[PDB]
Amino acid sequence: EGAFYTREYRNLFKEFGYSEAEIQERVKDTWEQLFGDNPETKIYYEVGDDLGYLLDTGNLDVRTAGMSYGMMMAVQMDRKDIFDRIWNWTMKNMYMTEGVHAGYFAWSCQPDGTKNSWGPAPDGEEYFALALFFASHRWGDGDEQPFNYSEQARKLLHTCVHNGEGGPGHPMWNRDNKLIKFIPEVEFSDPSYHLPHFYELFSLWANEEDRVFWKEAAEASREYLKIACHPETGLAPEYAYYDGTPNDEKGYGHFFSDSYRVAANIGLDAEWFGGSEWSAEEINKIQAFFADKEPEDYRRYKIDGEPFEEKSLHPVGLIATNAMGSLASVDGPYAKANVDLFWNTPVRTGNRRYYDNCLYLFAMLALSGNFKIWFP
Ligand SMILES: O[C@@H]1[C@@H](O)[C@H](O[C@@H]2CO[C@@H](O)[C@H](O)[C@H]2O)OC[C@H]1O
Ligand code: NI
Repeated sequence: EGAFYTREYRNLFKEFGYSEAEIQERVKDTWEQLFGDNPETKIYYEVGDDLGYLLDTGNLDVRTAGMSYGMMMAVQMDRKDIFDRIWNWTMKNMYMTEGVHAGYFAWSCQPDGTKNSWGPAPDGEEYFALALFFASHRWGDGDEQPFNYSEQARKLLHTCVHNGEGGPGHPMWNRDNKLIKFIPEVEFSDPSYHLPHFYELFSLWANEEDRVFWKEAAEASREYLKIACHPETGLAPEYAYYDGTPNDEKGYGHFFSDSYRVAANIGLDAEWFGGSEWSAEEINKIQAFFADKEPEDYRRYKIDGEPFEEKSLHPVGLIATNAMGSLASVDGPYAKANVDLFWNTPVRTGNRRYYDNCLYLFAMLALSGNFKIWFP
């Protein structure tokens, strides 16, 4: 049974032989390298006394996926000061009140707050919502907007499900198949965006009128991942049609950056809501695929395993996600090896560090039993 039921989180690092003291130190150090004043590794920057943001170092912009990740990291680390700085920046510069996507958050902004687009990114919205629910549960709702956390979360999820009903807007989930979309105006998805474990919680905390829907979305996403992951390699494409096959119209039909999160998501869902034969086998497939491959040689791969000459742009992130996936197959043949590889991998430096480091901290929290569900 998952932690949702037992309220006990597996410390896989400890189960694999690492000492409690060294694990505590490593988690704290990872956080400090990302959120502290460590120039070469940091991804979080503070502005004034009430603002802050996470910088996509590779694209030199601020993204909702990153900001929502930051809020989730902050609430897991019990750092309301950082959570509020990020959420404040998000509401001030990213929330849209005009255009067809009013009610959603502009997905990319410049560091000064200027919006680079008026289009949103569903994976950002879903993380904002759960992070907000967790904030409400750990610290209680604030007296002034936008710090009335739980209300903000329910409001956002209302839009995600009902936008378009009486307006030109579009929902972020297809109402018929209950699957999250890549973006509001298209009819295809992105495997890495599927968070059934998040939807399970939304079915308990979202507006009551949508709780049944969220339970159905959780089930739909679990079934979707089964048809999206290659049967032999376990690799999932970045973008995929609702039928599960890759959408490579613009080059996103292979195993690359977005895809890495699938293994991590499967690992967290297993830890929170229980393991499954499919999940264990899926993680075993992915880890088996990388068992004989060196990180320095990781490439972009077709989901069937065929390698491209192009190297992985975020190999550290790949390592982190594969290790986090071990939570779904603790007795897997490569589970220990993956966790050890991750432990032996330093936080990334350089201009492409942002994505790797976000995945790195999530894996550090999950593998140490610190990526928890915060109940009311
Ligand atoms: O085309 C845009 C997408 O690229 C964008 O998706 C983001 C890309 O970076 C990923 O790391 C994020 O997870 C994802 O949100 O969404 C908006 C869309 O217009
Ligand atoms: Ni030490």
